[PDB]
Amino acid sequence: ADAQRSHYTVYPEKRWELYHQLHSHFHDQVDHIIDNIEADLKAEISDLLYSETTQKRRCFNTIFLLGSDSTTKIELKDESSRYNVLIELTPKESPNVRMMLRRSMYKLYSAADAEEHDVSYDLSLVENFKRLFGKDLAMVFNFKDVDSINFNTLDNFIILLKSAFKYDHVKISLIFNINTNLSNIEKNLRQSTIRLLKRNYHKLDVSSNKGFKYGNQIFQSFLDTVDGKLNLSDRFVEFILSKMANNTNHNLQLLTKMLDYSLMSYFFQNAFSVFIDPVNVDFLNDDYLKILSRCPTFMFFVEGLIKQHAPADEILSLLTNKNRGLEEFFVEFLVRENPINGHAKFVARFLEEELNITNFNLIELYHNLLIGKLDSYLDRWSACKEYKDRLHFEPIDTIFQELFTLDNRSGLLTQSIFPSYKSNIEDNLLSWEQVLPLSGDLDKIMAPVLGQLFKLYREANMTINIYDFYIAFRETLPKEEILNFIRKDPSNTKLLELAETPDAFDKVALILFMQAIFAFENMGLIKFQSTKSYDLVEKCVWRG
Amino acid sequence: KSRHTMSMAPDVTREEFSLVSNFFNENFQKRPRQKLFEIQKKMFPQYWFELTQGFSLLFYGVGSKRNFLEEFAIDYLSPKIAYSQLVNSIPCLILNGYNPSCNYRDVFKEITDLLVPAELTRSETKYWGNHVILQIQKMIDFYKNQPLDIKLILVVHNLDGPSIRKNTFQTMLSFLSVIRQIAIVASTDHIYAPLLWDNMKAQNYNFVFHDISNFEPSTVESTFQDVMKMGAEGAKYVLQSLTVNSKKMYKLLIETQMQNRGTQRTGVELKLFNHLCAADFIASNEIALRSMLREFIEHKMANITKMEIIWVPYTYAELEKLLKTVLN
Amino acid sequence: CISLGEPSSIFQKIFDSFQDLNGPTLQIKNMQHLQKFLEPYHKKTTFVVVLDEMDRLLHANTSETQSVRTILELFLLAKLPTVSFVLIGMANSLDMKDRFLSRLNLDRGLLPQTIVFQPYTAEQMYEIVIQKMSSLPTIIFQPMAIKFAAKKCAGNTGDLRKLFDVLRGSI
DNA sequence: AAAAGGCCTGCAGGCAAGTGCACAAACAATACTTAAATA
Repeated sequence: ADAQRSHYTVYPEKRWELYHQLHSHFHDQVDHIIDNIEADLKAEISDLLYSETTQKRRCFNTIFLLGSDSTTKIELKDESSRYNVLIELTPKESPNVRMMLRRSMYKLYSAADAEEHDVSYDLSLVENFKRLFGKDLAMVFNFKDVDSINFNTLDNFIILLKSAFKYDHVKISLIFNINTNLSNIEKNLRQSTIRLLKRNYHKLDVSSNKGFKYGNQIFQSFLDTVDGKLNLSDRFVEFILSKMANNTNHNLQLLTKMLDYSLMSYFFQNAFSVFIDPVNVDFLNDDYLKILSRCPTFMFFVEGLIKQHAPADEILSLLTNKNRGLEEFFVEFLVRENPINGHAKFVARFLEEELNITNFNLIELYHNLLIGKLDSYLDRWSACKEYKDRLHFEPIDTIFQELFTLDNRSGLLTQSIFPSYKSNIEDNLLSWEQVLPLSGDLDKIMAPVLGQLFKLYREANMTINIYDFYIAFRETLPKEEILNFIRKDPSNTKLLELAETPDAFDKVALILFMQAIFAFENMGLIKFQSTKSYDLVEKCVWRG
Repeated sequence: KSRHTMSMAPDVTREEFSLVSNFFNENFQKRPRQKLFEIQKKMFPQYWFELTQGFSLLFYGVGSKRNFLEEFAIDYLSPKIAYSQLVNSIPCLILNGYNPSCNYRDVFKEITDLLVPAELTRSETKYWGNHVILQIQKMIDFYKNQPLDIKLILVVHNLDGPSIRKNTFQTMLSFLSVIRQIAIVASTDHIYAPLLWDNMKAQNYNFVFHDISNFEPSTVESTFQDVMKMGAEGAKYVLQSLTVNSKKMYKLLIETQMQNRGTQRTGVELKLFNHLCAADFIASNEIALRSMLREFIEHKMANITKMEIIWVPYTYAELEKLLKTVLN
Repeated sequence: CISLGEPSSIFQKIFDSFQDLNGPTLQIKNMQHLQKFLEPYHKKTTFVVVLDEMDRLLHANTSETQSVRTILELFLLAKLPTVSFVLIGMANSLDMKDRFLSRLNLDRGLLPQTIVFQPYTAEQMYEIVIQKMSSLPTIIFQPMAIKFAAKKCAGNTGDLRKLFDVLRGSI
């Protein structure tokens, strides 16, 4: 009833503990490397911001941020006897020149007040500044997201600022947060103003993705967080590689996301997590003994026994005929250290400092490792020829790993993280039975309105009539069932009196149609082309 | 180019329409709906364990979520997970995204007081220089060093709403959802949902997706939207409130325009129309005639083209209905 | 309700009936504050509200933004005490009922009794004329010519009192 | 049987019917600022 109001608020495990104690180590190393890169960025920008004593001292120094996320916060030197006021401009803050100027002036004046404890929002505040605050001024401008700001406005604003260089008690510096493509910027500004910025620039880069010095490094840290405690099939690694390669800017965040989600899936369905440590060998159950039978390693090794051990008696006795002996036979191979991780770290740090190789990916390296093509991997640089036999690692086919690992064979994560958003809808709409199981008659003999309308929808051309479709749907409409269903409710009076209307079929047809086309506009499929006309419409989506 | 025009359609009064929609939507596929719902309710501890890691839960799948949205959120998630923390059940911040009167400024003014007012952050309130974004930046710097537990659960109905989808509102909600101590769960209807977020906004959201298809009639959503039924019937009430002279002159018009769906060929010429409304002694001249005509025209109650044809675009059926019911 | 274009200062005008002084700014602004605002005080004699000339609020600023919003707010009677502010509204052009939300109007509100008052040619207004003119001047003139004037005006007219005034000007 | 005067028909010479629609300005009321009344 009231719901039509606007956002009216309402004011009303051992496996899990291992999830905690390990997931938290994972996130701990994550946040460690995160703060490392963050302090790195702050440090480099603070360093480059100063010490560049350019004898001209009549042009503000510019600091470009190549590939900048535009989210990088900035700090400044306290630097007593001179205010260091930061100014940040957003492409939203920039409707014109005048309002940019005023917003910036108000911001910097409020900052001078907070540092200070009637003024014109203009350039006068600059030269009066000393007289009005004592210390000399040094501001820095941080255009948050430049690519979208109308460069004529920004250009005019910079030419405006240029006038401030006739006071000598202030100095300015610019911080361009270009999203990318320095060429894009130098394509739009007036060349005469570029020649004003080009006095002392610094093409400092800010990109989480650069030589993977953070990417490969966090990948390696993850490898360490998962060492000797689980596995990851080649399918998993190649899927990670693929989905990473299509997400340029933020690979790392998404990488952590997918790894954590896989871990959550495991620790919420896998029952053998309790069996990476011997302290829970007593955590075994008879049903757990049953489920440790259906393993693919189990059947493969049963077949290997039947083949190699020609005497079937040992294999039969070690089989279900014993349970303690069987579980000992299982836990026998539970301690396969899987040097794959060890030799992986080995070759990693090796080609990091012995060969000192940078423009590479440890992810696909580990992929090749599990494959064994690591030779056709290291070959890429022609510097491990002397080492491909000391960095040599044939992939080992560990056993029983089919219980302590993670692979996307059911696509649960893929479908839940990277769904086919339009394809899923088209499927579940047209099909609708795999989800949908007195009045059951019509549901069993006539599809839900949505899908049975979607299917007529499908054969429609680019521009369609409302009423042509209305009639083609009337064809689909069983009047016999419509009278079966309307009078199926005698308990209501008004609905009964409705039920005897002789032209009720086409009326209810228009009713159902004008509810369906209604609810199929906010869903995006159909577009009510030319509101105030609504004589025809267009089918936006096609299957494809 | 004779196309089927919605004019030639069996109209249904608002009462009959509403009531049959009620009957259907409350009885069409009940047993399917309840079977589906009792089946999918088993997923709720899965949502619990997923939101334990603050993964913003986005819900797609055909049919309205609003009912199911408030159902999962208000009744299961909030109080159970509140008890699980170790006391007011965490205020469920429901966003009526379908309501186009939602604005980032005021909803954040609410959010502020919902969130920790540990300091007089009102002192940071300033000029139009948006302290929404700066203050939320500060709030994030604060929460970066705060303990990890949900202190408010916000849920958006139809994240593709006419207001929330505004890119400013979207970015605000992104920088919001960056906060760890809040659980973000919402849903959309626009099939083009992924068009909304770049890798920056995805990184902010960390969206995890789930399908929910229960094939609802979109009750509340049918309310805010509106179609041509939501003119002939417009004038039908007008003529019910007029003067007897107007009644008679429109009666003569409707006879001479229905004699020949009421098509334009069937109308009359204003020359002969004046001849008639002067013969039966109704109209004194052309000025008073056109005056007592424009009262129909000034509400678009009759059509006129060119002969001087005044043709009622209202259907022959509806016209003779006016005759037999309200005129005679 | 003429010079307001907004639903706040209206309800202070109902507070005008208390002959008192309070802080109304909210309690006269939002619907919930209105419900808080209307619990009777003196003896529990029910107070009902009437809005004269809503056809200025109905004819106020943009519909889907404020005037339709104001109508939705003021018009919903969902109070818990059945002794509520029962709106007695008035609208000139019928389009107001067409501008209402379709779902809300049919099952709720002051809407249903959309009483109409069509122009009375002579049958009720002319008799009101006679009943006020009981103290009838001697030679007013031919009453049949009076009814003639009544008809040949009310053809295009709704003011018999003003036709009576042009008659006093004639005399 | 083919090459050279002459004459017939396929390609389009063309353009008004005509709708889309991408330009513009106030637009209806946003969002916020600044002086006043009360403790």
